[PDB]
Amino acid sequence: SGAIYVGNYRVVNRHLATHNDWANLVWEDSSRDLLVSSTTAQGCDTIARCDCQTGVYYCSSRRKHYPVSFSKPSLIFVEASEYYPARYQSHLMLAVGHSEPGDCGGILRCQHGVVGIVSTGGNGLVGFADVRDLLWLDE
Ligand SMILES: COc1ccc(Cl)cc1NS(=O)(=O)N1CCC[C@H](C(N)=O)C1
Ligand SMILES: [Zn+2]
Repeated sequence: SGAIYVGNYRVVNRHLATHNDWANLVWEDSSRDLLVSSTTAQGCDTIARCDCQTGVYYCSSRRKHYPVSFSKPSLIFVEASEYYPARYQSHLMLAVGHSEPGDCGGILRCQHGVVGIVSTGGNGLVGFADVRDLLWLDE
């Protein structure tokens, strides 16, 4: 579990979004596994605007932060699950590192700010849903 709070926005994994998230929907994209809902309180997370390929992510299944090298956002095949059928998930970045399903929502950060959130994993890999292209999160 986990979310990004920027301005009057809450960014979460679409497969973990609550009734309140859907009742205050701003934008959602199942191909990216992202959902953005509105908030009453102001958010103070800074979103990165860069093409960094190194950063640090939080892994709740180990209560640790890990440094990683990750690929640029791209279309990656993701096997069928209880939330989605087998499909290509877009804007997804992969790294070699530990992850378990409950790790989804953990933030990936570079020196410029928040890059994305954990969205996939398995077989010694971890996938992150990129958020750097969503320029409207700032305005
Ligand atoms: C051992 O499997 C995991 C390990 C770590 C992690 Cl973050 C996840 C899994 N399962 S998973 O199949 O990647 N995952 C399940 C939840 C929805 C994801 C999606 N974005 O379509 C896909
Ligand atoms: Zn950066």
